[PDB]
Amino acid sequence: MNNVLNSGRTTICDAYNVVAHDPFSFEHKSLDTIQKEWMEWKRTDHSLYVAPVVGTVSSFLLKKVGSLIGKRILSELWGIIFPSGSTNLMQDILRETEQFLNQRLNTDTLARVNAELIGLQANIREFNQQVDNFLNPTQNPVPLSITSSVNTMQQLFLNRLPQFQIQGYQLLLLPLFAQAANMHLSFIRDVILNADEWGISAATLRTYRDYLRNYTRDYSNYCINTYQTAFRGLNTRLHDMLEFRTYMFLNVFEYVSIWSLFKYQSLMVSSGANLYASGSGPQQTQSFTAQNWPFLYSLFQVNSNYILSGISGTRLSITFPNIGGLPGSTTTHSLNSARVNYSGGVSSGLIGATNLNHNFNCSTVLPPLSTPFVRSWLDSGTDREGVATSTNWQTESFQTTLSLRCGAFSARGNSNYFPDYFIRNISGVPLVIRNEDLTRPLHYNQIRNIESPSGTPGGARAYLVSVHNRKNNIYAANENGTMIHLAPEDYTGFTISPIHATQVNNQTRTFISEKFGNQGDSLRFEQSNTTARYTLRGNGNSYNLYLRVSSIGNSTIRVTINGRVYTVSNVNTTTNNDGVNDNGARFSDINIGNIVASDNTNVTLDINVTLNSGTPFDLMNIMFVPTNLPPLY
Repeated sequence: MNNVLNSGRTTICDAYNVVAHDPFSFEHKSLDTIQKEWMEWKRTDHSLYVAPVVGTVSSFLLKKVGSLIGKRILSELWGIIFPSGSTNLMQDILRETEQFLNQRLNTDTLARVNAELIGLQANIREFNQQVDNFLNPTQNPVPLSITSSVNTMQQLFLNRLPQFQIQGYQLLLLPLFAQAANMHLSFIRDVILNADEWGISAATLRTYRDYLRNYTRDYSNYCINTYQTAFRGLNTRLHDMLEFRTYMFLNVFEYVSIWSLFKYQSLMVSSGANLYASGSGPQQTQSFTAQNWPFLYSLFQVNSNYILSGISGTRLSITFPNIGGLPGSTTTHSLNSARVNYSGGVSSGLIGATNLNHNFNCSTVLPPLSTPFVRSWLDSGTDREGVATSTNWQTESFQTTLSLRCGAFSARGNSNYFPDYFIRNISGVPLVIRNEDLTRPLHYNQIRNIESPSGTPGGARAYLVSVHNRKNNIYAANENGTMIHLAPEDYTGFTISPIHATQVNNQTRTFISEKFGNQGDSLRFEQSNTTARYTLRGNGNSYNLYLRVSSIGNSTIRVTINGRVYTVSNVNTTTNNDGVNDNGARFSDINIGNIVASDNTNVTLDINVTLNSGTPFDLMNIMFVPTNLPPLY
């Protein structure tokens, strides 16, 4: 079979109602539809005070880069972020950010920011109108002033952006700055891709190519540094730590991740960074700091390259009679143990108690790729009634594209879901994670049981985490249970997350490393001669294979595909990089060579890395680009 990759728990609903799933639903969706979905999401779902427009803009940028037709971004972008010239969406982003962070700008900055929003909107509209008017006279003369309009707009961007980086409020203004950075970088890209059409000189063109790279670097690093500084000061419960990340990833890093890809055209970003959700409620009490994060995300991405089928676990419903003279009773619905299941018979490590038999299995009854999970309920809580009757409850429930729902207990509380995002993985944590675990991050697909310290388990508790990602172009499950990537139907480029491998050796020495502007995390090889295999469903087109990597030292890359072996020696991004410092990595796009994505064929891509210097190697992105579309720089 194909996308109808099978798995299931029991609940019926027949194929004649959800038998077909579109692996390119996002790409096949119009922007208006996407905008409506985000608006509806805002109205009815658990937004994190996130302004829905951020979702529309990111989706919009993804589509511009994903299609050669997206030569001009600024005009339409302006129409989305400044609807009919209104600054209300930007004003709301700031205000919802203030509410989310519980931080407020002083009166002076507020006033200046507002004036800058008005000016930005005006200046940008003026530029686009001048361009249009020039190409099709219908107003003011505006001679060969396009180059003149470009020079003015550019300087105006440089004068305004800094106002969204005010010391004392850098994190609070980060979402706004990201939107403004979107406008400036989009502007620069427009000049480049419309150079001939706008009468741009060769000298100006060359300068703007450097602008795209240099400003992407400055803006990217600024965003990453601002967020990292704030993240290091965190000390909060899991739910809040994850939401802080989600809020910033949706408002800021989705953009940072697309900026360094503006240099490409007709490149379908098949997936981006994950969004992790955990439950709210009084039960999940452990507090975490940034030092604990590496462990947490290394755990949440276990078996990320496999196809999620469902979970098994131990749910208990105990209602002991109330004694001591009091009336009523006390009930507790809990999930004491859990384990996530995947295609190929693979499972994650146990979560919670390791000495209990599971009494239930929750999965996508139908094929896991046909009706994947998209929404989860993870909140806990306590209900009280009568005089002394109480009920402690957990949810740990999931629902598929088909309204099929399953889990430990009835759904209630906040549900976790994001438009065009699928729950591609599930994880969880026990009531208390031992410091011994927090101090030792898991390696790639490491299977380790995460249970409460002795004197706390026996029955313990399991609190699940849903992993949301846009990833959808999955042809089917490979024979080993992993993802087979589906190439675009037409001659469009596409990416493959290094995390979605068919298989990787030296797994104990290979780790997933967090990234902020890499459309997902990277794969760090710490052992020389490690090979990562990827499998994709070709479309018969030829592409130039580019590997986005970071190597603070020398390394050798050996790529085997189509019976061809490409060797790139002396790979070192210490100083020869695009300038972006992403959590220590300094990426560079290595042109491996021309490859053929054999039609209706499962093509294997083997990436072997030699760690000459002994220093780790970061495999950050795999991108196939149309051979006749070289990068802008």
